[PDB]
Amino acid sequence: TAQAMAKRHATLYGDPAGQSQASRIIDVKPGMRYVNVDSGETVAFRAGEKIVAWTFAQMVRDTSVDLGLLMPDLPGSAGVRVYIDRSDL
Amino acid sequence: STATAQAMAKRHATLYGDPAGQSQASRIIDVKPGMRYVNVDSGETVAFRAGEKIVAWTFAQMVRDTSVDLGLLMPDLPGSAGVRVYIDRSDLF
Ligand SMILES: [Cl-]
Ligand SMILES: [Cl-]
Ligand SMILES: [Cl-]
Ligand SMILES: [Cl-]
Ligand SMILES: [Cl-]
Ligand SMILES: [Cl-]
Ligand SMILES: [Cl-]
Ligand SMILES: [Cl-]
Ligand SMILES: [Cl-]
Ligand SMILES: [Cl-]
Ligand SMILES: [Cu+2]
Ligand SMILES: [Cu+2]
Ligand SMILES: [Cu+2]
Ligand SMILES: [Mg+2]
Repeated sequence: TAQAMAKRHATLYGDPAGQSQASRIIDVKPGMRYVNVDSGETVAFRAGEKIVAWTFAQMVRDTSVDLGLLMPDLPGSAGVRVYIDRSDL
Repeated sequence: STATAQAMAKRHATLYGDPAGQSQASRIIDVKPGMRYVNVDSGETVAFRAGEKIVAWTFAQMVRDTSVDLGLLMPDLPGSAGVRVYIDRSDLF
């Protein structure tokens, strides 16, 4: 599937995480434009009662990705940009 | 004493950037009860919203990652105190 391809591309940016492990919850709202996350940060993203969390990978350069690539089932995710900061490692 | 503390808070905030207009901000962050931190870049201009009150800031260029309490930057934005802004290091160094 195209979903399998997308899942593979999303892996470049980290891995799904349990919600319990996030250090903050970001509410995904209409028109928010973007968020900023660090390499290694675990962030939960919430739309109503749905919550999906993610641990970002160690990026070799500052990069960005569409939240809808990482969490297509989260309402409102598509079009929100995630800027991920380069790893200090 | 409240007046003097207000004056030192403004000095402290000036170490972290400058007041900005909302028309130059690249995003508006809603400040909701319970919020603990947000991440901004050195140099980013961000507007912060509580209800329909919006206050914007341009973050300084920091030599290393640092944080500041948003309530010291914008004491008149209700709910700002206790939200910590994490400011990533500048690429200008
Ligand atoms: Cl948006
Ligand atoms: Cl953020
Ligand atoms: Cl859920
Ligand atoms: Cl990378
Ligand atoms: Cl970079
Ligand atoms: Cl998802
Ligand atoms: Cl926005
Ligand atoms: Cl640093
Ligand atoms: Cl502080
Ligand atoms: Cl203020
Ligand atoms: Cu590809
Ligand atoms: Cu950085
Ligand atoms: Cu100070
Ligand atoms: Mg950084």
